[PDB]
Amino acid sequence: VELVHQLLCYDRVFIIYTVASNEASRYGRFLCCMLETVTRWHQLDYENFRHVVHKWHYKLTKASVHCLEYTHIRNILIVLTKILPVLNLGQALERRVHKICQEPDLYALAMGYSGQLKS
Repeated sequence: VELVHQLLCYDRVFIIYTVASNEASRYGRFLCCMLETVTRWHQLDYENFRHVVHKWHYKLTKASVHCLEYTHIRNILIVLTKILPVLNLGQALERRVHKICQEPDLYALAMGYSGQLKS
């Protein structure tokens, strides 16, 4: 569908309340990660890079708001973000790992966060 369209809808998709509603949610998150990787691989270039950085910042803020609430969807989104996708991102990952260690399923989410931080 994105290839047929080839605009602003791929950036308009990048989603807190959209991801707020498990396994099919993980499939949709993997589809969103594949679409984001396809959009990233393929002053307009500087504005597109700034929009990609703003999308990453908004995704990090949405992940922080979902971790503040909601756990398994955040873990599936973390797995998809480790699949597809840095100093502020590293600080957000450290804060998420500290919140995961402050919390079972939280242990599996912390193991996935440690495996993502190892990359």
